[PDB]
Amino acid sequence: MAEYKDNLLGEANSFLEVLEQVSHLAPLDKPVLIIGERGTGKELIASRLHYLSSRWQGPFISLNCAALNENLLDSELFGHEAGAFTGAQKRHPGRFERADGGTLFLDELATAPMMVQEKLLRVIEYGELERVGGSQPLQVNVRLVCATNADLPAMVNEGTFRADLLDRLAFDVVQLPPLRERESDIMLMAEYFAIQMCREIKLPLFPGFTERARETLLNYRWPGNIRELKNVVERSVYRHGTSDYPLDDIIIDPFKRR
DNA sequence: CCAGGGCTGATCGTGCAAAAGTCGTGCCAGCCGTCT
Ligand SMILES: Nc1ncnc2c1ncn2[C@@H]1O[C@H](COP(=O)(O)OP(=O)(O)O)[C@@H](O)[C@H]1O
Repeated sequence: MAEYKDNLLGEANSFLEVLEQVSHLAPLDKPVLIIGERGTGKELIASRLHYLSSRWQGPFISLNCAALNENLLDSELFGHEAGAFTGAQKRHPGRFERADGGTLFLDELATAPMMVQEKLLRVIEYGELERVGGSQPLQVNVRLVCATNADLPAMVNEGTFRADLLDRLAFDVVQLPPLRERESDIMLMAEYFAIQMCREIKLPLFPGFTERARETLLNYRWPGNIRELKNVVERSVYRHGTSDYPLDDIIIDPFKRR
């Protein structure tokens, strides 16, 4: 029941809500999903579901479902008790076996390949996985949480991603709102970042913010968000490179040439 | 004076696979027994 807390940083009255919705499902062991756009602050949330569960005792391995080897998929996922180096006592590890009693994080689910998608399937609800070799398969108790920024329904129409896997996985999908829509925690997010930032670049103390600064930073549709705010602020700050006069200028894109 | 961290050394490991070798049986050439 212990709470990690970390950096909730939400003053949205909709991030509050976001925290509230996930909290109810934290105890739950059902498959879940997390959906975010290019700038959504979702990695913390996957941890905030498992951080808040009874099985908070469990290990929280989270694989990157996009980078696995096509060829080693069978081995990587399951693993083979015989290990290596002959009569060696060292046993093979495994993917799904190394997450019993703890939440498993799957990322880039939409991007995950057809071989991976078919391979998932059949292990999601059955609970039995058999390592290459042998005649015995052992049930694992593993909690599926999936984070994706891509739109699943469109993928289903295309046929690129199997429809059944998506349907079976996550009864409830958490909704994350874009930053242009928070619109409120920027005064707060922006300072927090900048405050960190001052010690990473080794300044003492923030100068302060011009009103204009805040006219620009409110006023913009912020394409691929949050992370975006950090970048707009972190650069702009190191840019300025001092602590006499307050911060006066922020650049949205360091592309434009001048 | 007692507990925590580092580091060295002590310990466990008789097989998998690649190429050379043998195996059995067939194909064909050359000698020899016998009838016409
Ligand atoms: N509520 C928050 N509190 C603190 N930091 C946040 C929050 N939301 C976003 N961030 C910052 O923005 C980044 C979000 O990246 P991430 O969630 O990994 O993107 P994605 O979910 O698209 O992979 C993090 O590195 C984090 O520092």
